Amino acid sequence: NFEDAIVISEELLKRDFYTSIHIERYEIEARDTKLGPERITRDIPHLS
Amino acid sequence: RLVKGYLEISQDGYGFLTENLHNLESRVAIVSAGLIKQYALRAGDYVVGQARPPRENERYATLLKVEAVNNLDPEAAKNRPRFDELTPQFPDRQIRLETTPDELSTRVIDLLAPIGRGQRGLIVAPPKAGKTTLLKKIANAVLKNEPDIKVIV
Ligand SMILES: Nc1ncnc2c1ncn2[C@@H]1O[C@H](COP(=O)(O)OP(=O)(O)O)[C@@H](O)[C@H]1O
Ligand SMILES: [Mg+2]
Repeated sequence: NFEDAIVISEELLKRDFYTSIHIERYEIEARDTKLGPERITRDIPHLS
Repeated sequence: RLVKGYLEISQDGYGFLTENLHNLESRVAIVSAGLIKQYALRAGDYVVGQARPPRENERYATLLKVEAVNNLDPEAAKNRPRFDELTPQFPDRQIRLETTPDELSTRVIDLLAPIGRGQRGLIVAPPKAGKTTLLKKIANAVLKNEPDIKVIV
């Protein structure tokens, strides 16, 4: 507790006492490039 | 649990065991690149081995152990001359032909083109010239004259 630092005992983590669910919303797309449409596929050609 | 098939090595160093349909099947057995490396297996190799049901998150049964490769024990796989390295020669073992339902055809073929082992032969005919029926006769005749020869059609 230096300037406005807060010191917490462990119990509030042992108890389900401060938590929330964070939701992440990713997104992608396939395009049809004049070089060739970008297939959404499972293939990683090279190695693994 | 036992499985069998023909080895098809993927680009990633692992392979699958296939059935007669010669394609990807749901029942193909995974073969790790490891087993391939120890047993020096190669594409088209016939592998028989005890397998297990695939684990959770596994889609294909896995070959726990290799028992026989090409109907023989795996050891010979490590030490054998590669097929590409085999010395080619002329067909030195004639295969004489006969099929009971048409011995005319087989005997004429023998009088026209005797067949040996290692033969690179061809029958040339327009459409509807018996080429298919002739091939049928040859299949039947080989399955009577040379049962020892693995007859693949
Ligand atoms: N040795 C034979 N005896 C009787 N019929 C034959 C014989 N060879 C060919 N044929 C007839 O010719 C047709 C074409 O023969 P096939 O070789 O099977 O087809 P294709 O030569 O067009 O591939 C068949 O319908 C068959 O009845
Ligand atoms: Mg035909």
